[PDB]
Amino acid sequence: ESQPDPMPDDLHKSSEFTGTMGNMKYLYDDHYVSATKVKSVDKFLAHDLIYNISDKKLKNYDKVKTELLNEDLAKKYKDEVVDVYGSNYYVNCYFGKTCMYGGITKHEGNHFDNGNLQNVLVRVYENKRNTISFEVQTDKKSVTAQELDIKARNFLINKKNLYEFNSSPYETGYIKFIENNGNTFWYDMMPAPGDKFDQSKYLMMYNDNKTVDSKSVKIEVHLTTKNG
Ligand SMILES: [Zn+2]
Repeated sequence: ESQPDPMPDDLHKSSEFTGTMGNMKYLYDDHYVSATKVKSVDKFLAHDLIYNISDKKLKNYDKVKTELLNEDLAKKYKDEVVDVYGSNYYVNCYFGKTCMYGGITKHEGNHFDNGNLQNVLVRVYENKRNTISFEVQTDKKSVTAQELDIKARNFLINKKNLYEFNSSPYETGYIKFIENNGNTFWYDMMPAPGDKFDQSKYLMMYNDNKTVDSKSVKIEVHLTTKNG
């Protein structure tokens, strides 16, 4: 069965977060590792994989380490030709090196024809009303929930100021994936309470490498505002 939906005390509140909200913004605002048709070159811990991947733009890294939930997942992908998409960090990253979690899909067999892109509808609720809906895209048949989440958050940062440097216009926020077998799961879009944001611990949720069928999955973002 599904992860049950958030109960009230399940969700992080931005007002109980007194660190820097730019640290969350930074992770999703035009920020991702993406590499295409790659094979792992190395390992640090038993559950991760290192890839030779350069950032086209700001030439910040040329090796990426992705950590996975378990050793079996690292074994499974070790020698496969894969596509990689995820959110990267430098704070507490050790192995121009950069770190992430999950983000791996096999290359072969995993694309639509004719260079087709698949649109995935994201419906945004604010205080339980459907205010906007937009579409994110992927060329991948089986896509990581991480990658879809990243795309949807990037759009929301720009359109709805989901995150700013100081804090957020929003108190709570979660993203919900509905699979066509009935399976649902969700991620808290807000930082853990306190004065520091731990990026590595935040992104750690993506280490399950959870993938969804792009063509049938639904996405709901549910946000609440500050007062009422
Ligand atoms: Zn591919």
